[PDB]
Amino acid sequence: VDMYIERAGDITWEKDAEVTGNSPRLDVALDESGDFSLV
Amino acid sequence: ETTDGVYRVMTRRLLGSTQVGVGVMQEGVFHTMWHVTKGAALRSGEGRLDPYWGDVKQDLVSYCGPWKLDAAWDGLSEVQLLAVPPGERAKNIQTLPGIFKTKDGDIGAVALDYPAGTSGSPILDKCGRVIGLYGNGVVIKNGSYVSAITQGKR
Ligand SMILES: N#Cc1ccc(C[C@@H]2NC(=O)Cc3cccc(c3)CNC(=O)[C@@H](CC3CCCCC3)NC(=O)[C@H](NC(=N)N)CCCCNC(=O)[C@H](Cc3cccc(C#N)c3)NC2=O)cc1
Repeated sequence: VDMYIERAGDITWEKDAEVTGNSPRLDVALDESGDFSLV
Repeated sequence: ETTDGVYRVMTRRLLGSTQVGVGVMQEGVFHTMWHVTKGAALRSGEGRLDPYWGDVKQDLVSYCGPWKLDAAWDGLSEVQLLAVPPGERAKNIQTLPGIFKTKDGDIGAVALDYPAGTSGSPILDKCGRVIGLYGNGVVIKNGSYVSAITQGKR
């Protein structure tokens, strides 16, 4: 399998960007496999 | 072959490529999420990037050197997801993070929904520093998604 990378952009903050999405506070757990779950 | 920036992580078979993830080149180290590459070596132009460190529980992996990203969300300010979705140009999405509350402390979390291959897109603070990577999270009752702001240790 050929796994490769290609540039997609510069890492910069964008002024006057779109403000979207809520801000949920969630009780979660994390197992040894790296999987989050809701508590 | 290691110039700073955000990169797509692609796989190629006998025909056509698929974007499986995204990652960050900084200080000569490539940073992405473990479930994107499974720690496999990465081709970069004519060169080869080898896995240096990883942790399946954090869902992180670095190439060429140790994890270099150490900026932290301040728990207070809005952030920007620099989303790099498959087949679409990189776009900045500004948002106020929620929180994952865990027995081992709180983790900022962003309620933004993108395809699987967006995994590894960097989350930025106002100075442009990468405070974590997008793409390991939970699905809530209405079907939407919340990603941890996953940051490693330097
Ligand atoms: N049980 C519960 C639970 C909790 C956490 C997770 C992990 C999560 N996986 C999924 O989200 C798998 C999934 C479940 C249900 C439906 C889908 C996928 C199909 N949805 C999509 O293909 C896509 C739709 C959007 C809609 C808006 C326009 C763009 C496309 N969305 C997604 O795949 C995810 N969103 C939702 N399910 N709402 C976001 C994915 C972002 C990138 N991250 C991932 O793909 C990771 C990969 C992963 C899998 C297993 C383990 C780890 C680590 N350890 C990482 N997926 C998730 O974080 C699933 C179920």
